[PDB]
Amino acid sequence: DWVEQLIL
Amino acid sequence: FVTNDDIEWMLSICVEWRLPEIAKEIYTTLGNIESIANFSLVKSYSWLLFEASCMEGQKVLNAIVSKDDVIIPQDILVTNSMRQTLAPYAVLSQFYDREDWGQALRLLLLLIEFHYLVLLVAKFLYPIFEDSVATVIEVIETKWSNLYETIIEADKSATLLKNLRKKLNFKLCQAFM
Amino acid sequence: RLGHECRTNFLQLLLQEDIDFFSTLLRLCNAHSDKIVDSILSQNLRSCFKKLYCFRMLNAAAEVLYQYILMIRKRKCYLMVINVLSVTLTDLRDELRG
Amino acid sequence: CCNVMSQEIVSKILEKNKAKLLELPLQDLMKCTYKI
Repeated sequence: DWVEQLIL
Repeated sequence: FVTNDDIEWMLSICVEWRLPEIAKEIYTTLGNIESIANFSLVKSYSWLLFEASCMEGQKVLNAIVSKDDVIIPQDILVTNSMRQTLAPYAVLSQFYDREDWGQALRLLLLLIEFHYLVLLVAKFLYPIFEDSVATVIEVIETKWSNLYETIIEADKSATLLKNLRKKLNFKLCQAFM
Repeated sequence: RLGHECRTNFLQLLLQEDIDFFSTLLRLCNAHSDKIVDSILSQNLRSCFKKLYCFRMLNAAAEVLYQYILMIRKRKCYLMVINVLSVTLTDLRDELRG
Repeated sequence: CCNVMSQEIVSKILEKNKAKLLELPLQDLMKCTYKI
């Protein structure tokens, strides 16, 4: 979740 | 209002009557380092983001929560926040070869999304000194004031040239591989 | 190599046999450095992988080879060219934007 | 002009194939480095 929000 | 309860009462009345513009104003009054952390309108959020990025480049409980404690996690449950969380994860990875590469990639991605940040990234790359990495370096070169220069000077304790040199070195390394 | 330099076709055949270990050795020699031999090498390399080897050795030849091959891949090439050069840059940028 | 300079360099290299030579000498940068 935290790494999906960083990629966005 | 003085207590927390007082404020919550106010808010409860703004809810009960649907006064979002009022609540927004009250809160605005409340917002006016720990206080800033508690607060985390668009411009302000952006500024907070920038500050967080600067702190990360320079580099506790709040940071962990972003990435008594359970209650805080529940309360937390935005873009600025996500970015700070990513920066924290990157630093953690750094503290912990492939991991380092993943962190560097994350950093390049963040830079692309966003001058000072770019400089910090370049500094990190120089300190570290395949195809994906090269592509990232290239994008950075393509992307490439006083505060930035000062930061560069602090780090050294010309910048563009050093960056170009580092890029050349990376390219050479990729060619050797 | 350095010994004989200080029978050219013979060396061409030897390097022909050489062509990964050979590439690594060449990279090592280039790193250490940082005529006839150079020309022979360039010719053998000219005989992704190809472009890379060519570039590594020449370190203009690189740029020429890349441009010829180009005449994701596009972006990577343009980028590599711009970094190496740092008129050409402007043209590359315009092409990538078009 | 750069092309002409490169041509002159190539011609000099062909002619070479000591002090006078050094006097005459005094990507292009890479070539010069390889020469030295």
